Amino acid sequence: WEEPRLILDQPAQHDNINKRYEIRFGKIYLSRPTMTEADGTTHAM
Amino acid sequence: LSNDEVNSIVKMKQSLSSNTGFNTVLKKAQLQEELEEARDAHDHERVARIEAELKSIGAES
Amino acid sequence: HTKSVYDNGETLDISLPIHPKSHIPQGKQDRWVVKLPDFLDINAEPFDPRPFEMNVKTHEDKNQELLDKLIAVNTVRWRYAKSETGGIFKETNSQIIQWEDGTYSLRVGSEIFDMFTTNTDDNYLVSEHNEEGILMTESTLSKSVKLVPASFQSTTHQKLAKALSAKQKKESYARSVVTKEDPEERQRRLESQENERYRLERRRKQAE
Amino acid sequence: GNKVHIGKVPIMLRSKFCSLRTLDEVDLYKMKECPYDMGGYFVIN
Repeated sequence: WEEPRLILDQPAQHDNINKRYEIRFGKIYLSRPTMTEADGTTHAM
Repeated sequence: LSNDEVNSIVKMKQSLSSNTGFNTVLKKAQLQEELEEARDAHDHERVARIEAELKSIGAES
Repeated sequence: HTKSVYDNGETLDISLPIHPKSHIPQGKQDRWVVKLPDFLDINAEPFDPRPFEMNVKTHEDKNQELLDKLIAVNTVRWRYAKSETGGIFKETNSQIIQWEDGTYSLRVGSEIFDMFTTNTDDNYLVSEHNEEGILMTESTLSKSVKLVPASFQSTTHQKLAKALSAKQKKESYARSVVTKEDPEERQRRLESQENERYRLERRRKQAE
Repeated sequence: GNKVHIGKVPIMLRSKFCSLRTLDEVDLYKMKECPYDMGGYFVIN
């Protein structure tokens, strides 16, 4: 959350259309350690 | 045998598996992880069922 | 001799409307500025028991609920009291007590908060006249007064201590979750689809 | 926009997110873990 926003903007004239593309960072989800084998199966480690 | 065949046989024997100490410990650990996940989601209904299941499975010697 | 800059003499014939005062200070136009603590609140509105009872809010957060209860019970209020002779009088639940040492204390109900006075010079109170854009002085703020709980055993102090002690105990931001599959599966499958549509797009563009 | 996977953080043993925080004394033997082990270290490779 120290830097919670990535912002891109674009004044499209190609009709002035100022488009802002912004992505926000939300919660953090943690899990117990897990092992993913080569075959694809995942299990607790 | 192939890897997929080994996984299928292991799942079949797990279905046949009545009990195994290693598997019981793994199941209890998975239940504890699910319980903490339910706790973090403030689900007071699932957590009761998980606690009851953990109490039933536990009580080792 | 710093000569006066302004000598034009231009004068404004502005007349200000002034209203009579319900009270007039005697002997000194002195007032005390008092900072409002968080545990003390002012309710200038007349006390209406029915809306107050119907608007009491209950929250899951125990600390917030306790703080709201403390500030509500400690809030300075007033209400109209019907006199036994049939008249109406203004009745308040707050009083000011001066002890033998000369110190002053603000009292709400059974709660007593001491006053700490520091003398301040060149501090005055003014009345704002926004429609004319001028400021009219009112009186002088000689002393700044701080409100302090009387003792540790005071219920207000204990409630504040409980609220602040249990407020900093709750701290858990990350939420746990259970992984059922490979966390990298989405990336690889979407990369495969993107490469497939890259090949299709390249073929289409070469055929276009 | 949902739970996007950003990386894997190594887990300190016997900490709150370790699998050995639970498991009592008996199961600690079945997992081939010494009950005298105190944790406080990571396992990298």
